[PDB]
Amino acid sequence: SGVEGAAFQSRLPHDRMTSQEAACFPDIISGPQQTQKVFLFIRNRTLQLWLDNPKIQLTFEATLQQLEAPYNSDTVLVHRVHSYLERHGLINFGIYKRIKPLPTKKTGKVIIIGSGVSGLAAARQLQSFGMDVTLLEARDRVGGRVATFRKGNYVADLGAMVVTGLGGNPMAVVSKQVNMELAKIKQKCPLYEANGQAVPKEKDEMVEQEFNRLLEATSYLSHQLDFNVLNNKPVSLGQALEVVIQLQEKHVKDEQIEHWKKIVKTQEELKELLNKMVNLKEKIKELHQQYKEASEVKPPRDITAEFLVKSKHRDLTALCKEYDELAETQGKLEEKLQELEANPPSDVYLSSRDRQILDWHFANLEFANATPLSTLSLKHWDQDDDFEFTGSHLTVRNGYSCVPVALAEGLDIKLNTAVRQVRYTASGCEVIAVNTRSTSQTFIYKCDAVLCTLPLGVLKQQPPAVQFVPPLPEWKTSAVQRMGFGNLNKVVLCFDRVFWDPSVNLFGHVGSTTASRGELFLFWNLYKAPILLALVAGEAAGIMENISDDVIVGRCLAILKGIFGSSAVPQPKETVVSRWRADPWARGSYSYVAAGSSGNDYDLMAQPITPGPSIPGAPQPIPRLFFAGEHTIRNYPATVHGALLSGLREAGRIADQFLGA
Amino acid sequence: KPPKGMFLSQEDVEAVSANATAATTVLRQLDMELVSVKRQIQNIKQTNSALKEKLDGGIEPYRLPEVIQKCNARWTTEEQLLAVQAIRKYGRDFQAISDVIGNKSVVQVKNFFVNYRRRFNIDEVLQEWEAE
Ligand SMILES: Cc1cc2nc3c(=O)[nH]c(=O)nc-3n(C[C@H](O)[C@H](O)[C@H](O)COP(=O)(O)OP(=O)(O)OC[C@H]3O[C@@H](n4cnc5c(N)ncnc54)[C@H](O)[C@@H]3O)c2cc1C
Ligand SMILES: O=CCCc1cc(F)cc(F)c1OCc1ccccc1
Repeated sequence: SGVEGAAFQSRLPHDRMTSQEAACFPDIISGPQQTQKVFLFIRNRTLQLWLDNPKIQLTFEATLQQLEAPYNSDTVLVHRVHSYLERHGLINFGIYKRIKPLPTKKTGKVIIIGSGVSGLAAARQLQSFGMDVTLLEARDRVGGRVATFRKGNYVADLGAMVVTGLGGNPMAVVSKQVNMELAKIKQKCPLYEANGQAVPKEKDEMVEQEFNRLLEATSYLSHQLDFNVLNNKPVSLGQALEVVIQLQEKHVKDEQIEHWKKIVKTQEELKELLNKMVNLKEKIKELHQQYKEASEVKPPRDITAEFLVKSKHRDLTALCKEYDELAETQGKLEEKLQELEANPPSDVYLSSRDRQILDWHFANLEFANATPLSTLSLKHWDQDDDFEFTGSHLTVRNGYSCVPVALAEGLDIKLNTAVRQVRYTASGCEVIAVNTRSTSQTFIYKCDAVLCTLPLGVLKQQPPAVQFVPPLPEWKTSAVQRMGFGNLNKVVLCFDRVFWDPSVNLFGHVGSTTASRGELFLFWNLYKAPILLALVAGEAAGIMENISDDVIVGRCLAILKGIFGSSAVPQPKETVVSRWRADPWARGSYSYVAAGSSGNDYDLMAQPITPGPSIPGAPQPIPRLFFAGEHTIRNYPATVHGALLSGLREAGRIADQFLGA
Repeated sequence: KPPKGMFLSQEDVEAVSANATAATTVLRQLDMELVSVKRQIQNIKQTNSALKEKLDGGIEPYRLPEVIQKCNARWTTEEQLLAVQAIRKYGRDFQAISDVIGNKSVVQVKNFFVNYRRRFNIDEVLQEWEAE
């Protein structure tokens, strides 16, 4: 439906109020069901009007004229709902033509560290709300980990490049606001073993299915056997997969032993039967000789001599009957023994070729999580799964940077300004920064509030890139330690001609060892100009950063030559190699749910910091230091949409604090 | 509740995780276990192959022809004397006694046991059979 789709598209249950709405409308959620339904319709309809045209501001006055009775009768209720949606960034976010131009009286001063998407989205919001906003960006560009290479006609993304399903995705609204050339990613992905030969269709499917079953198995291992701690440490997805694979190899040997034991039991039953026959044959042989001697006593004979012939005769036919039955049983056993000898269970759980293709599927997962599987929390690594959007995944053909560049229009952004120190007190904040081009030029920024959107990698640095004065409390630094910050890298290869399959967006290279499974394992055909992207995932990400570009590009061309032929692959005209772990403004690619961590640490990351009183005995200070970024949003971590959402969240939180709700 | 064709007992899980090298040890002992079962199959195949080679010839040089005799009702003296000896040797095995005489049904043998019980000391004869 329509108003129902608006709720779904806003990640909202259409027939129930959320925890957030309860907080802002406690009178309604604690009241009768009828008013809650009226509220829910007002909310869903206002969402719909905004979604049905997100290029212009949906004002309260506009909203009311479009509501019909009975819902437009409590105008206070409608105004309250509208303002709630506006403040929390569910309507009038992103890039929209403003009806009422921005009032000149600005209230409050906020410094935003970082002008990636999270920082940019917050800033746009905070400006919309009337605050004075300045962003401090270390790099010479906006976007952070949205980073588009551009040279000539070549356009290729070194960071984020995939928009997940548009259903429920706030990037859908953004894509109607910015010219993004979104294109579906066809998921078909042929694999080529290390020798360049394609993986036969039978094997690609047998192993993908086994890969999926191995994942299920770890989840069974996690939930049903409570196998979540081993040797006093948290179990990882990697360990669990090892244990599952070991047990499948064990079951194969158990099945082999059971099989040959049925053969031994049957051979031995046959041995016993043959011994019974050679003895019976000898007994028959000797008895026949007796019958022969007795029957050669020529008649006329007395009746004992006759009895001897006739009873040896009878005794002999009985033993022959006994022997004939034992030979019928010998055929029944040689049957079992030949059927068994022909029904041998599987020789191996996975062949070496199998295991290598399996490792490609593990590398593909190491890619999706930007970390080796031995670091992923077994209990929690797929906790954001029940929030996946609906629809096909897409790429951005004109380069994802079009989004942050667009969000930056109109904002006060100081590029080449590396924050070194964040000072926050009961009376306000000071951010000390330097010019990255000459670190001696020092800058002091005073403000009412600091929104920190530094990447989790930067927060993790020891010794620190950014000092907090006073230091961050233990509950926040402990979260920063526990949370995973992973790594993932790309090689952009720009050719003058297309030698790959044009109707194929993905293809895989199957590395020959487990260790190297992440090394150039996947290639992307996503763009208009002939460009392939190659991924370096898992353990390979960090190791390939200490290898020169020429060698990395060399390994690529070697792989592609093996798949497409040596004559088909020219030298690239342009090449780029990301090194995200070494990027001091990133120190990795995105967060992952590490063993020993959990979804609650993402909540801890988002909690703002409140300084203590300047004067002792003075009233409780307001919060001064806020946090956004992909590491701060429990349900959508490690994405662009998650970062965008986190900025919208904090802008509502800051505006509630400094403008009042 | 594990996936079909996955095998994951609590028992086996602990056995493969209780130690740093528990897994490879477990699988090594199953490798040697399978080796010694295959070794044992080889010895029996060869033992049984030697036994089969002794049964070369079946029992065919030793099977008599199967004669049928019209089951007659009259007891010749010679047939009565065969029965008494068959009682002495086979006891109450009425079938074997019939097979020895040739032309006497199992029942006719049974009837013989009573009608000539007195005159042939059949009781003494059965007692005589039970000694050896
Ligand atoms: C290789 C790669 C592939 C990815 N794939 C996808 C994908 O396809 N789709 C998707 O949705 N997500 C993907 N992601 C994740 C996504 O890119 C990020 O989650 C998101 O873009 C980060 O947003 P953010 O605003 O939290 O952080 P950032 O964009 O990192 O913003 C932080 C900003 O702070 C700046 N900064 C750092 N230190 C300082 C300092 N001392 N002073 C001042 N400024 C500083 C940084 O330079 C940066 O501009 C990928 C990421 C990478 C790196
Ligand atoms: O290049 C960037 C990919 C990084 C990424 C990290 C996430 F946490 C969630 C994502 F959606 C995602 O991007 C698309 C993707 C989806 C599934 C599997 C792999 C990638």
